[PDB]
Amino acid sequence: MRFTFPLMAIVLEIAMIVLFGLFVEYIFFELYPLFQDVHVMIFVGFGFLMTFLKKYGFSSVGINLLVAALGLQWGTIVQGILQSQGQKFNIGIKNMINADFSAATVLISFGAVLGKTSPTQMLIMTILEIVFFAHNEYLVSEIFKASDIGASMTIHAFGAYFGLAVAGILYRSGLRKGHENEESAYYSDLFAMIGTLFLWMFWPSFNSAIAEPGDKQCRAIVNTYFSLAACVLTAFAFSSLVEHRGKLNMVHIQNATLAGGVAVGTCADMAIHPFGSMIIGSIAGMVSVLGYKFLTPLFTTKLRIHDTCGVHNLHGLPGVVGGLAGIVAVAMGASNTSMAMQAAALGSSIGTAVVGGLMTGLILKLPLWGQPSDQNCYDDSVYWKVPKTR
Amino acid sequence: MRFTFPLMAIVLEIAMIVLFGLFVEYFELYPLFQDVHVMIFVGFGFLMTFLKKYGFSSVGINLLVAALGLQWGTIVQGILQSQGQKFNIGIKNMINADFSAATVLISFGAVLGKTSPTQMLIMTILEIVFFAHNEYLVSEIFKASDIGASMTIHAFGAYFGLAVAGILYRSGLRKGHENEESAYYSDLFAMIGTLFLWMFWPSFNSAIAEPGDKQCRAIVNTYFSLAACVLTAFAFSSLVEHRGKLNMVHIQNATLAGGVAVGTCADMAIHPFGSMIIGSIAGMVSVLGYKFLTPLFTTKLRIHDTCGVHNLHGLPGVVGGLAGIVAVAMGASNTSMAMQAAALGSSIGTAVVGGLMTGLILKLPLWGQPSDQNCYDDSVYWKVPKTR
Amino acid sequence: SSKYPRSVRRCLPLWALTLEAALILLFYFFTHYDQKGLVASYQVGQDLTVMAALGLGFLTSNFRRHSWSSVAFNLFMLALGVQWAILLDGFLSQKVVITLFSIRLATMSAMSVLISAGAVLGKVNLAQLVVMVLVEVTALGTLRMVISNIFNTDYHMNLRHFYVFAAYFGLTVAWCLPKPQRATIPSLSAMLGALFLWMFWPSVNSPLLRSPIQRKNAMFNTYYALAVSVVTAISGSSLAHPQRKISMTYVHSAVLAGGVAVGTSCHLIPSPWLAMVLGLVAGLISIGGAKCLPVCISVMHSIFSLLGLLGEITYIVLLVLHGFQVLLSIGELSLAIVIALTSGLLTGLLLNLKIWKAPHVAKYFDDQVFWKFPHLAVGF
Amino acid sequence: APVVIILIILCVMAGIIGTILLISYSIRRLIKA
Repeated sequence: MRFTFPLMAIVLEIAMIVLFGLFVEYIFFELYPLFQDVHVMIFVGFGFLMTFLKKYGFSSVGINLLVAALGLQWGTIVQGILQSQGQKFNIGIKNMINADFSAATVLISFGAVLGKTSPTQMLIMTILEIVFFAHNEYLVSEIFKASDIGASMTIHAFGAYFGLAVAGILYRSGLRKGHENEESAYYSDLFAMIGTLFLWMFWPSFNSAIAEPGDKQCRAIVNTYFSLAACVLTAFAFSSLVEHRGKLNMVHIQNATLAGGVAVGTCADMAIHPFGSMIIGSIAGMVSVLGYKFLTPLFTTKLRIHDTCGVHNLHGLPGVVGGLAGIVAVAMGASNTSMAMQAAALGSSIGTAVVGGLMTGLILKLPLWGQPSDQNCYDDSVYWKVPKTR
Repeated sequence: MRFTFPLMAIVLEIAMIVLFGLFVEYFELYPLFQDVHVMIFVGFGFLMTFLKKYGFSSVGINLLVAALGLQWGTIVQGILQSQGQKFNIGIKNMINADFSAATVLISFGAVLGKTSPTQMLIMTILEIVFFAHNEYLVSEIFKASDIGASMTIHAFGAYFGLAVAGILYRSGLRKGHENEESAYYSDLFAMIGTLFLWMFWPSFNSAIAEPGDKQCRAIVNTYFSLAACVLTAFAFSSLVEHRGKLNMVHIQNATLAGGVAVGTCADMAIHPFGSMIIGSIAGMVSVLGYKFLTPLFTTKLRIHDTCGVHNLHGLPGVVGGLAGIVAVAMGASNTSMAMQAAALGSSIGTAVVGGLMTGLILKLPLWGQPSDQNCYDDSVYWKVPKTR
Repeated sequence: SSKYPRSVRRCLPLWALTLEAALILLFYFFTHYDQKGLVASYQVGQDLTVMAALGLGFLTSNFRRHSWSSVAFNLFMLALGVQWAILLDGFLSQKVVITLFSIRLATMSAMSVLISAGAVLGKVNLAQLVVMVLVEVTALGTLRMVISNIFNTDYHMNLRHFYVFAAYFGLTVAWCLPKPQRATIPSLSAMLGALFLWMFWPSVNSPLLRSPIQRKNAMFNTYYALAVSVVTAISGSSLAHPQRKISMTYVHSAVLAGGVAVGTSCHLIPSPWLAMVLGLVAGLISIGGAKCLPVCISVMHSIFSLLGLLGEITYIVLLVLHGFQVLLSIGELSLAIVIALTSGLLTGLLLNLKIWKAPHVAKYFDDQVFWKFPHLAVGF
Repeated sequence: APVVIILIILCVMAGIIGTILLISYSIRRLIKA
């Protein structure tokens, strides 16, 4: 009613404390440099990337921080339980890098329903989506034994289609034509560029954190580096191509420049060669810009699925492209493991994302969590004390 | 033609892909690489965002130019190292690619607000070739000690940009422009880049140093040089302004001159007191340059420097080169002193010649240069939101 | 008197250049130079430098018209404090051998002053901040030397009291000052600073520690306590506000509640559940302080002091599990508090001197006092 | 020899851009009139 948000948060935190006491007990100083970069990615790049809205910066960054902070505690619990099969487990550096990858998935899903959800809905969505993501990624990594070190399938596509399903269930008829608060500002776009640049710079550590030390980790770093390099050029070119009068659009520069890093995730550690990584990045940037120009209006107006940040065009379509690139790389002899398991991992990721997002959105659609009205969407004043001056 | 920029970008990307296919083959330096990467893409990107109506172009063209630059510099530097043969891509190649991107961004700081993205792509492509040839000359022919690259990066980029801006001189912008003015929150955003550059500069000066004593000496010298440079820059910024006011341009830029001027002597045994003296002189020179020499260049020499990158990179770069010459003369290094002097002179001359050639190429009215009225405006190339 | 600021074109340049020349001469006369894990050791201090500059500079930049001064003065104070802390730690713990570890300790000592300056930013000019930096670094070094002489602990390991010392020093200096708001974009920049402080803090409560196990256990304890404190602080901000809304300034203040709570005893917490419990307790205490302290100058500094004393108390409790030791540790805490209050009183008395050309009380939190702006009438 | 290769690459890129721009300008001058 008025105490639902703090009460749910304190109950969840006490539950996390009890679960940590029940199950959690205490190379590290080697992967810690890369963990710090992923943490900087999770808590700054996603946090400020979604602050492009002119009246939703506070909620964007604060709910990003809250969601990721609860995620690193819930993802640790669930992933450790799944790996240990119900027994007590010890936490090392890799255990806290996977918990920031679960937080990344939840933030990608948050990017779809941004501006139209309450913090209570975000708590519930984090709790459910971490369980669904962890089960799907355990399936992919251990049952299918697919090679998804950069997680184009388990993280990016999963979160994008999860958020699409949640936004589809939480569809608002009043926001289909548009909203007055759903537009960017100059300094909000500068903060979004802060987030974009941090994600872009630290993505190689994101892709190469869990990779096997030695040749595979170096290959992941190099491939992500040059894929992002190609993606920036192609994203700028196609943003100038598709927009009116050749004017660059800041949404394209803020989002589509990371599509190369998103798409090279599955093929990060494989011997796809730097030219192959650059080709993947160029194609991903072109696909992301074309998606932002054409498919997002089609998703919003025709399919009744509104995507606030366009996380489909950044995480899903480049994620599916990354899964297809992994299948092709397996076909072209660039790595071990079968094509069939890569295809099964991609299909299971998409399907589990859709089903879990449907269930989570159904739970979120209940009139209990204080979701805003159609008038108050993309407005910080619903939950935050906004200063008078900008 | 509005299709010049996407066509050129696509052609350049395809060329980079082909070159990486033809010439390129397949970890304790990775954190230093990440620090340099953060410097290149955030510090320089936001340092130039002080203009109230050019933040979008500054940060976006920084990202685009540096992204093209890392690939093109990788190819060119690898070709120069391997004498036209294939080469493996390690962490050092990525660090040197970011260094080439840094040089191009330093040059871009001079003509910010008066150039198109197409002109920036062309300038990047030509400047990388000139810079990499000069760097190969200094590193392998003269074999000078420039581990912080005061002469090969900062001075080279500064004088390259000065020559380009001199060729691209506009008579209508010599007395100022209404859009060439900073804003409050724009300066607040520029402080982000200033702080990131200041914090991560020791890794910039110690990334490719020899492991052991030289790397630690580079780190410590850069740190203390910056520490002294901040205090002296604040003092002289208060000194040169009316009623002791602090100018935001000085605090944004001149606080970083200590890292530039200590670059040549970073790995040398110049002692922390020597590094502090170098940083203090660098801060004083940078503030004096911003106060007096920039209007002199703009009005009398007809060379307009938008970000004042001369006072940050050229004069501190020349100071660092002369400091290297002196330190070799004082026995702090086992390099030749005449080689250090030759490196400084060759860097300056190659920068000037390459800047003249590139500026002559860029003056062709084909790349979509903005009019004199529309300079320092994002609306020429970007979709600008209605509100701030 | 006149509310228009007096000219500092001769005070500030002379003062700063004299300080820099004295530091250069002292480094020449008293300092000296001198592997496999050089990068790994250098990253602990680079993280401390990142926090000290960026997070502590932007965290206090939340003011409507004081962001420039906050960021630039924080940078200046860090630059002066690191050098003076190097020199003082050399002079009080023995020439001075400069290493990465010594730079790390000097960065911690400067972080103490930067945390203290949050209570006085917007009410002092640059010269007063120089005086505060010098006096606070000297007082912290004196406190560490006294504790090392009395309780036979190491001088460098006595730097653990730095947060509570900083809190009480800042409280006292702010109290001695003459007696006398936000915007969206400065609050977002302050959020950036608070995020950087929160993300790397696990690295602040692990520098003094040397054993890798103690360092691993400290990072793990601070990373989970900070997350449980962030959740608690963001959730409970609605309760401790008259308008029942989330306050961004309170979030900026109370993100580090768990890190401060377990800062002194992170290496002695054996299981993550206890660290999460301490983080939850710190978050609830922060909510209570936000709702309670304004009833009885800066509120965030008061909650910082409460967090520091709570962390000290839980350090006392967790020292016994891992009758005379309790009394000795309470004596350490009392001596640190007494020295902090006395040095804060001395600093506030010095800062009230008319020679510093302090701004008028009607010009507080205004960048127009210190910074050049266009289209302004200049001079009398 | 590396200098020759770099100059050759620059010549190829410059020739491609110049030929495309020349074709575009010729088509424009033939089409506008």
